[PDB]
Amino acid sequence: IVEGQDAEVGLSPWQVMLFRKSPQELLCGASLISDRWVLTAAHCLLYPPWDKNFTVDDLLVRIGKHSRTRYERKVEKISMLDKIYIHPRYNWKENLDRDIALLKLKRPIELSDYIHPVCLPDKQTAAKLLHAGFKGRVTGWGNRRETWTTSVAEVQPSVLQVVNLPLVERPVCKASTRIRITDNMFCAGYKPGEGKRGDACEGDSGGPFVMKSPYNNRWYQMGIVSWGEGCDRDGKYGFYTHVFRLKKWIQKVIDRLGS
Amino acid sequence: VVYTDCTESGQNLCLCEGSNVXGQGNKCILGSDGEKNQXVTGEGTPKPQSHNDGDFEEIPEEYLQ
Amino acid sequence: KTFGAGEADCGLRPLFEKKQVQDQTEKELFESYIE
Ligand SMILES: *[C@@H]1O[C@H](CO)[C@@H](O)[C@H](O)[C@H]1NC(C)=O
Ligand code: NA
Repeated sequence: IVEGQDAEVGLSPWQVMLFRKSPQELLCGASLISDRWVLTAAHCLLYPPWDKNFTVDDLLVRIGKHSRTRYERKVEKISMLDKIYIHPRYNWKENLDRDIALLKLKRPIELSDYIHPVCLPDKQTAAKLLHAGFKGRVTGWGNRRETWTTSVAEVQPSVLQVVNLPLVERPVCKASTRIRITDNMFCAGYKPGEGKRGDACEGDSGGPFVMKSPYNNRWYQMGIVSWGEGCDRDGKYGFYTHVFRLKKWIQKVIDRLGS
Repeated sequence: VVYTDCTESGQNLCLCEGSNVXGQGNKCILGSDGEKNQXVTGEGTPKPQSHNDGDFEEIPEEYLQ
Repeated sequence: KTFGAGEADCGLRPLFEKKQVQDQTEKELFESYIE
């Protein structure tokens, strides 16, 4: 998160860190949507250009984490994965159409002060909340800057970062980049000389873009951090998977008999 | 994924011309001194991912073996 | 039940909404809806 702040304890209890077993390292953000199901971006799991194709044996998820590096024993839960589900029409050519994946936890977790699912939007939610200029919120453990002088270590946060960013009009999103933008994406961020800044950056992807409903006081994940050209560059915007538009596939997977 | 600046010629899936990704069937000719970069048709190598590298405290051994 | 528990109580944080407490920056989000 570029230009964000230390999140208060318990700010984002649905926040999940996806973790490689060997070497131990942070891979991506993710979110908790039930006691048993975790949402993330497809590209966190499958990305041929980096020869990346994880199996369940490769990964752990960590939940209720506040620190980036500490092991927080009385507080965080580490879980193995039972199954990976990548959207069947995920097109990692042309920047990541349908950049969505579900991970089923090997075991259902107890909820706590620090662990709690986010709501997924329905039709009304999307209609009410998705308007240019309405602000959502992005959280993650990724880089605090796009580049560094000496080492990546220098831009890494000690604690979960948060930033609030406005939805941007589709035409403005399309005009900001030469990549083809689909209906499965949206962009957010400040325009140059709005006089505020902020963005997701490396290590935040797969993490959630949430909005709070005024109507029911509940948090909803409208987005998954998907892609960007740099972090926090003027005239550029973060792109996010449109969760509501892909909800039918989410429902299909979860309602399936097997899991 | 964040596309960041191409760091050697031949790379793709990185920012080549200004703030624009140089995509798959293309590669990035790096300008040196006073030269612009060019994204050209050709086979490129993806710029390697930066390892999200840390000093993690060790978690129980049970979560590996 | 293949979804699991959590849908009915989703989006309500134990340290915030459950306690009728606001986080430090949520006000900003609501300001964006209003003005
Ligand atoms: C991804 O995963 C499975 C092995 O788990 C394999 O059969 C498949 O071909 C892999 N490669 C790609 C590019 O999907
Ligand atoms: Na920007």
